[PDB]
Amino acid sequence: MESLLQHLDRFSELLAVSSTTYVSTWDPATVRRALQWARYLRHIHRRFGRHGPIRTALERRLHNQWRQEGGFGRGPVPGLANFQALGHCDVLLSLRLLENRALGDAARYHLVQQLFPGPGVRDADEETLQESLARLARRRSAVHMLRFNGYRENPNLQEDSLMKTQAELLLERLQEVGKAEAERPARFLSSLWERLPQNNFLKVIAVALLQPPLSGEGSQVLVHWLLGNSEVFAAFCRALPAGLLTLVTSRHPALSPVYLGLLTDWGQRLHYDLQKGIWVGTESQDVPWEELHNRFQSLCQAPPPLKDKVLTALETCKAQDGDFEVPGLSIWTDLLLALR
Amino acid sequence: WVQLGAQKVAISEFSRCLELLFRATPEEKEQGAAFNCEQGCKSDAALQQLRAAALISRGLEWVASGQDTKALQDFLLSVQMCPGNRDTYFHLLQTLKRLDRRDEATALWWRLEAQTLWSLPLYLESYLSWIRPSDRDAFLEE
Ligand SMILES: [Zn+2]
Repeated sequence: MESLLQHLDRFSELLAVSSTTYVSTWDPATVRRALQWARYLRHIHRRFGRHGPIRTALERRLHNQWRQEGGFGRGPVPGLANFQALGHCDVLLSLRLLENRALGDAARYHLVQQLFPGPGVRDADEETLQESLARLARRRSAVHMLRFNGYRENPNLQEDSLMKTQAELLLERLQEVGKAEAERPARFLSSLWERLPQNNFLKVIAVALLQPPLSGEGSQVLVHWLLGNSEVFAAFCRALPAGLLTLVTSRHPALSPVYLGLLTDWGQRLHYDLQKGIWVGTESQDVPWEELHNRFQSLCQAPPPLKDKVLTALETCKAQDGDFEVPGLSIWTDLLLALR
Repeated sequence: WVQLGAQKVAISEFSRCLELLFRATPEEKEQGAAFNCEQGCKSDAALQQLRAAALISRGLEWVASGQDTKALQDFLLSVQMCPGNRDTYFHLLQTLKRLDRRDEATALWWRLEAQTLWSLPLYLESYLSWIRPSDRDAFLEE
């Protein structure tokens, strides 16, 4: 147990500096030492990697490593991301050394000779490194070919295939932080939100909110994070399509009332003009009639637990603004009419 | 309904009239289906004066109920429609003088003095003469 700490941290440091362009002093000696250590780790993951205090101890060490670094400023180094990546740490290191242009020639040669001896060692008991790298190239080409010859961007994002992989990555990253319990998920989500492209992130969130559990703590954390942060939810309900938010809300009743408040507020900031028979907003970024009609139509074409809720939230806002029965006076009258 | 004192159904009925005047054309003499009305119910002067009439008739009901912004919108539209009626302007300038007098008031004086009946039907003439207030030019000289 303690024997493995100085091994693992040392390997993580060597790996992290591997990707860095200081590689001048490296030699066949360094690379051999690297790969023998990596063999030891790959063996460990195999031997006693499941169901013990050792697995959880290593996870603790890894996640503490990944949070003391965090991934801000001095280096956004991946590192081996999780306990499963121990089983292929040696491949990562190798890939990084092939990317380091600053690698010396004799080092590179010894390296490539140790990855690719040839078919002289076609018979091997352990799935060796050359097979692993060939099998990696295969998968990569397979992924490219499906994307450009078969794949189609599904409209029902939940059922698409890129988004559903991102989602499950995010969900794994929430579960790991929950078990870690060092810093709260809200912090992780906030940091994510600043770094990377927001509209993409939001699409992803929508779909992650719907994936069934893989042990619903994942979704349960995100609902709380979102209800805490209004601005994102302002851009959330603004960016996605209708049916997705409809399925979201039927799934999570905690999201229903606020979302209706958001829609109700966009209704109340329209004005009718008599010359063109259309509700319009004054400002340009105020949702147009068509989008607001869309969302309400999606919400009303839903399971009954939500249909009565949205319908009642609309009638109460109609009666609130004078109980007219004729168009040109109340956005809420025009909605209730454009439903029958 | 106004004269019987029912704000709600009044604004309702005015609105329904306003809808029919803009989301339909009366001069569709494309298909001669009958003894259509040749003259009284075709005149564009009748259409524009009636538009303005119903906008005013509505705007005053927002005022009576205390919804002066909606009233303002209706009077503005009426001004856009018939700028040579001056019944419009009395009501518009009365509202701006109540809320935000100076610049817009003088701006519409200038519009009037830029501006300065032909063959209407009789029911419309009598409706306009009826709703209009006696103290118009006095206020229009203020
Ligand atoms: Zn006629």
